[PDB]
Amino acid sequence: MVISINQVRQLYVAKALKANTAALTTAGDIVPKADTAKTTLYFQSMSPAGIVASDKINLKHVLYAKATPSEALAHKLVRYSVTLDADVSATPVAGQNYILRLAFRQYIGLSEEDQYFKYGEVIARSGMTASDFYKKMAISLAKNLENKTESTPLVNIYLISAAAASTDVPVTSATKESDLTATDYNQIIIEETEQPWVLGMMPQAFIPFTPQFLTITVDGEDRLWGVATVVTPTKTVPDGHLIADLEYFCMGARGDIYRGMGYPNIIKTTYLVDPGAVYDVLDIHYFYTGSNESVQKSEKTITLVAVDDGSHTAMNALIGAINTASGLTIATL
Amino acid sequence: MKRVLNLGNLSRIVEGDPNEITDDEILVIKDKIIEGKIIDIQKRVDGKLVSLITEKYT
Repeated sequence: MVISINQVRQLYVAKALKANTAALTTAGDIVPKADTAKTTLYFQSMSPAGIVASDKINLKHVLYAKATPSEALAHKLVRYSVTLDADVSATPVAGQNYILRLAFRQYIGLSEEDQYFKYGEVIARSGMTASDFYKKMAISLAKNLENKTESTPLVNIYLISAAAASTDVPVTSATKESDLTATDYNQIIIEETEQPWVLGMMPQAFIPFTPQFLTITVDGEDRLWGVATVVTPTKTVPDGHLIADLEYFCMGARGDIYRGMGYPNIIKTTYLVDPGAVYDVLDIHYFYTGSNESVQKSEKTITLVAVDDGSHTAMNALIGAINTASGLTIATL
Repeated sequence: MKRVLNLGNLSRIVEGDPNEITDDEILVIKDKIIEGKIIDIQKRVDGKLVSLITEKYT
């Protein structure tokens, strides 16, 4: 997860807020320090290897300072709703191959020229009601998607009974028609997947898809048999991994930039972000100017991250202390 | 036993929209619920699209 920096970006984790530097005992403790006036701002950050302190911010040269509510970083899993097109026919027509084409973008590569396609097949029979078609279609999708010898997990198939309308029922390549017993299956849902993630190696990413349909011959003409709707999602990624990869990257601006390259001959760096939690982020921008001829600026970003208990309590405590010690008015969350 | 119509009049047995069926062509309406069965054979007479199968009751 390499990012772009305005001449630098630094990160410090706030696992606990203290009043003085004589109280920085644990390896996440932080405290904002500033003059009795308002001339410089810096933070005393307790590292796993002793106290440290951020760069010194000239408060005449603070450009912007703003926090985030920890929900602007969650990625909602793109959810779809497949259905028979009533216009063509509200039921399958016997003797027709109701194929479905799952077009995938951002497959192994990172561009969209990198595409991948996965199909489903359902040959309709006489008396094949709609629920049975969705059942057999979902199963064909699962089977063709998750063959035990298929590396990447691409999508999660689901089904919804018109009775519930909310509780989506899963469909795996291990699922059997015997397990799907209802008869009022209204539609087929398809959803994204949290691809595998590795700290510093494999960034948080997703494979976008769109269900594309194939033509069938209804009374006399070739027509698409379904409808691919983009319904509102219900599942998110909790932002834990973005911050972890952010710290991993932003602690090389403050230390070992090799992070394992010459393996036996490396430095071991500790990280205080728990990937599995959810964080609210504070970010400060500023710059440094020199004297007579050295007027050029050097803009900088000092970044903080706290833990979101759902009420933005810790980040609010930070902002309170920073504004009390700096005269700033960073808006609370 | 012999063929029912010259292939010229059989090549005009089509499968489509009832609104686009003129004369010099016969229409077949395939059945959906049933695979091979047919619903009706139709032939236009005076703008109306009438059936050639005689209605049969109990």
